[PDB]
Amino acid sequence: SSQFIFEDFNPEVGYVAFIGKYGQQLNFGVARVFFLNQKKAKMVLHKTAQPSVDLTFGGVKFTVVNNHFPQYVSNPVPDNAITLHRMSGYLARWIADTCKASVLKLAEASAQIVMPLAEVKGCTWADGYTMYLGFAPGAEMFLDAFDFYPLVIEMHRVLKDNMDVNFMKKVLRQRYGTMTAEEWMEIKAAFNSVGQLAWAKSGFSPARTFLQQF
Amino acid sequence: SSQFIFEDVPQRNAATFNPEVGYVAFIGKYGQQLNFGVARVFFLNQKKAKMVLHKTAQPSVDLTFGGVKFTVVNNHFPQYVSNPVPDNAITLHRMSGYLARWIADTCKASVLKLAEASAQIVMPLAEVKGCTWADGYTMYLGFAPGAEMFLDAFDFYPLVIEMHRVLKDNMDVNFMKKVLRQRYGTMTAEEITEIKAAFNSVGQLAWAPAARTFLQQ
Amino acid sequence: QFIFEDVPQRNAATFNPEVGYVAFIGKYGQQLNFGVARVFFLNQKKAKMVLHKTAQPSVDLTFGGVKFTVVNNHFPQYVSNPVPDNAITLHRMSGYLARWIADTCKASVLKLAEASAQIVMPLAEVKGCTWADGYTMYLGFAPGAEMFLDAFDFYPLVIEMHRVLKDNMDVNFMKKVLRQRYGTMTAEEWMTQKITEIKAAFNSVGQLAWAKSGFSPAARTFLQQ
Amino acid sequence: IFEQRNAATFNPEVGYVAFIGKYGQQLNFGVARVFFLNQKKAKMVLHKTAQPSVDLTFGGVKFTVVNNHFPQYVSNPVPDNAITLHRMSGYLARWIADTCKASVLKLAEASAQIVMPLAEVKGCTWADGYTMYLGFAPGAEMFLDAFDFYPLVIEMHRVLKDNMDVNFMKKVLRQRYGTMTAEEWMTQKITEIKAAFNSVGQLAWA
Repeated sequence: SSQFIFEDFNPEVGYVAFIGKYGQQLNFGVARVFFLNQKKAKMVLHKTAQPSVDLTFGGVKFTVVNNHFPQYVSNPVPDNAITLHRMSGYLARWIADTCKASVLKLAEASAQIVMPLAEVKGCTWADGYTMYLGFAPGAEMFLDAFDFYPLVIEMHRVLKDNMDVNFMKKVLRQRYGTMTAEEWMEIKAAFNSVGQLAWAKSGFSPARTFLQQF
Repeated sequence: SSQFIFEDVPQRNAATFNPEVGYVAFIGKYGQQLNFGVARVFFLNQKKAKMVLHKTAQPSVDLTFGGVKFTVVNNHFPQYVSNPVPDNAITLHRMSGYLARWIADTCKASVLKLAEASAQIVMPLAEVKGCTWADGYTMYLGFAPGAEMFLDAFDFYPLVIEMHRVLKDNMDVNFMKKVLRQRYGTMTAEEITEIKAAFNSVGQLAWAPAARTFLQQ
Repeated sequence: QFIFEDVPQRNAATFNPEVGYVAFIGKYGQQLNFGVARVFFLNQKKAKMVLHKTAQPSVDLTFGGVKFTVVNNHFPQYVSNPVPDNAITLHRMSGYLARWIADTCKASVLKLAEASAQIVMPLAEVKGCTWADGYTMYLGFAPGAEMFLDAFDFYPLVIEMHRVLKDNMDVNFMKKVLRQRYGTMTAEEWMTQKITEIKAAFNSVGQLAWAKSGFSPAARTFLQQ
Repeated sequence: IFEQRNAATFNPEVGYVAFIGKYGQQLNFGVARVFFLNQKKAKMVLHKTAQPSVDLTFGGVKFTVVNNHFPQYVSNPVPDNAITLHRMSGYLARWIADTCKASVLKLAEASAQIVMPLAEVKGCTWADGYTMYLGFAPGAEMFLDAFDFYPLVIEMHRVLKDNMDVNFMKKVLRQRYGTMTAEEWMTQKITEIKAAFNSVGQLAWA
């Protein structure tokens, strides 16, 4: 008894616009801010009333289309649009794009930024990049750029704790180079990488501690 | 079958139409402000612009692509296919040539800016035999007409990618005499570093039963 | 003597009933009658020609008194032009009028008679179709009918599933046909209820012989057909 | 009268010059007010002044005004960053609308002082929101995104309700939106007719 609502542009299309606005005027540091201020940044976005708030994350002003107002919870979100969620993944890609092969640039990003959702689950850069980034909301948008990692991470949310199908339905329509990932059945490094981060174990990061937890 | 004409052997003017003729476009004239946007429209309409000039009895015409305005020497209007073309000039083939380079070089530096090409830029003569963006910016931009004039900075992908066209699906086997003339920057060849190594690497592409069962008999 | 194209699949006009919706109750249906219909399909070919020549990307055509704003993507300069989803191409106009006829003469047999009397589809006579076969086949011949295979029970499909193996037409001119729904996810890939009545339209157009219509028992003991 | 566009975006390029750095520090409802009202006899004045580039004062501060009313100088070049009366209006509109966005107090001021004469004729007024009222401003058609597509649908009823030269419409049916592009079909439903369907709720001339 809920009851209706709802069901049925490339995720990499929206991405480009940023190279003309916010792209050229951006930095390797400001990301730390974001990933460490999004959850409270989302709280305020649900109280007020101005349909298209513009958020600041480091003197950097994003025209962030507002979503979590009960009024317009269900809207037609534009392709140019840059909602909190969408906006999060693009940072995850930008820094993913910079941390490909370039060992020089890689450590700089690893040292300065932290998406909490990764470390709380216990992963860290010490095991990859992509594995780590695939925790950021909006990472499910680029499973072709995060190898298939952010998809199965949500399994480990249904697995380790529990997550509904609704918090998985959106990720299960996403695409790796279109075609392939949205098919479900070529097991593209997915079923072998469900066993390569659950090996990192869940967030017991904070021993000789016997009381049932390991 | 539009032109730009030889004679019998090169001749010539520019022994190597490059660091002096590939900067007329590049950086220099027009090059001040051009975007992939401009590139996009040019490649998507090269066919149609090649169609129009052919009906134009004007020796040198002007073409506008997503804003920017190029003066192109019309060498496909029957009559004009012969007249001497300045190295200064920017016959459409040259333009696409220089245009292909502009993306090819500017991508080399930053990998995030090239993904914008991986979105905005489309090559029909490339993607129709199934080259796609996934298969490398060298190979995709390879089917962009004019690429021939750079086998070196482009990386030997214009000769090898055209060596299978007629060499599999016919063509007059003469067109290839245009490729057979280019260099690698004096002097790596002369016509290996790959070639055939790219053959069976570009041979992994397929021209294309999805729908139905063919002539259901 | 042409072809013309739209590209590609994920297109916004995947909703033929939408862009059909508008043609009538929307604009022109409010006025449409078998008159303007008979007058259209008759002079369809002419218009395709007139269009191919005139210097305007959109042109106002009149048929049996009706009116239309048609988008000219025939003039070879305007061929790859974008047609707005609710803009009526001469092809589309032809697909809709056919559906129109299909709809109104569906159920009302009083109407199916009158349609038969007034409406000639020159893309069917030359095959020896005629009404008695059924509107769901006879109007299925019309340009544009492939948009709505459902409406014509796959009949527009089999024309190029037959005038290739009973004459000569390109496989390039069939990705045109294939790509249109019928009832959503089910039957979008030639499937679902023994290939969704694969059969009763398959040979019907081959059983209705290609026909070489015209003169009759005109015999030539002269080596002929 | 001034005059795809032709290389000239009316936001970060010439909009940002219209505020902050040029004039954007000597500006307030004071000035804004005095301008929006008495444009008729600034249009019926530069119609005569043979000068190409006149300086007009509006509540004190002076602005380099570029004249394309007056027969002869009606189709010259108009340097880009050049700020004609019609432009000035547009940028000012965008400026006020922006000042009274979120700020509810600033909202209350602007309503008291500023009066848009084109808006009132047809029984608009602030009681119908700053995107409608200020929407009437000349040049607002440069910020369809910021004035909720009203400039568009305002100009549409003029053609419908009274019968204005339809040709005029051309300019509006150009920029469309802020980002891109001029697709009338994407976001032209609840929003578009909003001003044609939902907006005539307030009827025109009384």
